[PDB]
Amino acid sequence: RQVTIIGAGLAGTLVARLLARNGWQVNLFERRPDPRIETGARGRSINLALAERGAHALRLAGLEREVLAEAVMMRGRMVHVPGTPPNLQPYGRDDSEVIWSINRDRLNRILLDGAEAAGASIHFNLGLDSVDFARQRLTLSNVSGERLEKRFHLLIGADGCNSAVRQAMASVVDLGEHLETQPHGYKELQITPEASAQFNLEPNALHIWPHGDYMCIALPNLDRSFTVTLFLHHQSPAAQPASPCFAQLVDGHAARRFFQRQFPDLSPMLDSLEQDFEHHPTGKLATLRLTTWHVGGQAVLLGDAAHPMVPFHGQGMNCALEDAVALAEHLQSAADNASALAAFTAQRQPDALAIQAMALENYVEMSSKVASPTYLLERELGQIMAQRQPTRFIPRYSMVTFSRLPYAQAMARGQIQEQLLKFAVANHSDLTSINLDAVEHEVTRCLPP
Ligand SMILES: Cc1cc2nc3c(=O)[nH]c(=O)nc-3n(C[C@H](O)[C@H](O)[C@H](O)COP(=O)(O)OP(=O)(O)OC[C@H]3O[C@@H](n4cnc5c(N)ncnc54)[C@H](O)[C@@H]3O)c2cc1C
Ligand SMILES: COc1ccc(S(=O)(=O)Nc2nc(-c3cccc([N+](=O)[O-])c3)cs2)cc1OC
Ligand SMILES: Nc1ccccc1C(=O)C[C@H](N)C(=O)O
Repeated sequence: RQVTIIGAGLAGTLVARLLARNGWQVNLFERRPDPRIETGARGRSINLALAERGAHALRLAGLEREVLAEAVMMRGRMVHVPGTPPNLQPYGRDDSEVIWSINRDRLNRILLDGAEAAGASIHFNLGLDSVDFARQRLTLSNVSGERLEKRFHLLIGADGCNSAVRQAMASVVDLGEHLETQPHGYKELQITPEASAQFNLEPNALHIWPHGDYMCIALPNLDRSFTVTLFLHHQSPAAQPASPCFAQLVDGHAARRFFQRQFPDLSPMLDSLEQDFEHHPTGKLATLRLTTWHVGGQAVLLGDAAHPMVPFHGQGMNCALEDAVALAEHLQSAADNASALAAFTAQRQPDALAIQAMALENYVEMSSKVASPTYLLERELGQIMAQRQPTRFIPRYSMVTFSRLPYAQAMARGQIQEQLLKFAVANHSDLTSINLDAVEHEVTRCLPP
């Protein structure tokens, strides 16, 4: 039937295309101006990691080829630690599995074009303000001030981590929200193609410079430049009041000092550091959990609107595209919007909750320069079991990243798997001491195919 979608980011535009193909009258409203008009700007140039999960959703929409055409392939993770040979941990035990680096703005344009080619009407320069649920009315506003009321039948809030739809819903039901804040902010920097080729930075990998309480990440672009993200506390905790934070970094020069002392091997590749640091705003992170994502058959949330998460597993978009697929499936196969929205929430909620936890946990893996003898021993054993039983023992990263297993099933399995490894490894100094066959027997006993 009819649907009104608020937000033409990743979730909203994908879901609009799918509803529009399956014969829905679709209207998508977007606060921002159409980004497809050509200008003299270079842009923000944000990079996102697209995994098998998200790529699959795009495959379902018939958009995979177009998106992949502009993606840079990442074959492994490259971990840079000073006084160390930058070691490339490939993705898998083979190299069929990959992660793609796609420019966020390219992706969005592909998506918009795909939304319209399916029949969706997109309306830019219009932000949701309010929602009258009793009288089924929407109020939008344009920056020039004016207001515009539209009726609606189904409302889809795909309007991002500060969703106004979610906010409107909260006015009329209790969403049981729990906000968990992240002490890290982030800041976007760049490594130019000039700098990139000079340092022989491998373009075809994900780069990370771990630093404990803070770290940098780098995904590459078609032009061989890299987009770089610094995760750092906003403020130093009470305990260690001298530790690095954004507060102490009060201009490019303090920032350059910070980088030259703490990231000596990364700093010389960051030519425009001072500029980037003063102009680009410091971003905030948070995990937000809701018990309910819908109001009867009137309104549902998906993507970041429904479940903001920390970026540490690189799965936010991947999850959002997955949500879009699931929502359209439900809306299509259900007796009514009510059944469809409930059914959607019941399916996707557990998965949102699972990746939200896994992303929070992923921080410390990425962040520690030297892993502990325990984690390293477990990881060694886990690879060995992964070779011997690829139907049963699949490392959690791979379940999440390189597979389509529901996020919750990944979590549940990684729970059993890690338990297995922990007990196998305790009171052992290294693999010498561990009988592999006994461990394989336990893997087989404990983990269903
Ligand atoms: C630093 C950082 C790094 C990340 N890296 C990755 C990664 O590597 N891989 C990955 O999969 N995910 C990553 N993510 C997360 C990912 O970007 C998000 O989960 C994804 O963008 C969510 O998509 P969405 O459609 O639900 O929300 P959005 O993409 O934010 O889209 C909502 C759309 O909302 C429109 N909008 C907002 N408010 C209104 C309004 N009031 N009225 C009308 N329209 C509105 C927005 O302007 C936009 O058009 C990262 C996030 C951050 C912060
Ligand atoms: C909470 O912690 C864990 C949670 C889950 C697992 S697991 O069950 O999924 N098993 C395993 N994953 C790997 C693995 C292998 C190769 C590279 C990577 N990698 O992310 O770079 C991981 C090795 S063992 C292990 C854990 O270890 C502490
Ligand atoms: N894009 C990101 C942004 C911030 C933090 C991590 C990422 C990742 O790429 C996740 C990757 N799969 C990882 O295991 O570290």
